[PDB]
Amino acid sequence: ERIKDISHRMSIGEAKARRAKKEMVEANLRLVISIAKKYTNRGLQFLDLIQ
DNA sequence: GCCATTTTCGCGGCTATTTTTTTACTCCCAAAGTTCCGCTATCAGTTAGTAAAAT
Repeated sequence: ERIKDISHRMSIGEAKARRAKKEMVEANLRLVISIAKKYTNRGLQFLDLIQ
């Protein structure tokens, strides 16, 4: 019972942190693009710089 | 649901001989793996010397 409770609490915490981190990343994708716009034509393509 | 019209896809001669191209750009630090010089030590090859043999 105790290990099951600990596992459920840990899984919930990791899921919540992962969701929040995903929200932040999806919000700032546009900042990533704005930064990567300035390093084109240096051997890498635009999408590689974005990733 | 067939009849026509618009959209891709692939093609357009053979041999020679003369000749390179070119934009775009942080830094620092600590930690880790690699190299370059120097020394050692062993083995194998080469060479000098001397005895053994033959004339």
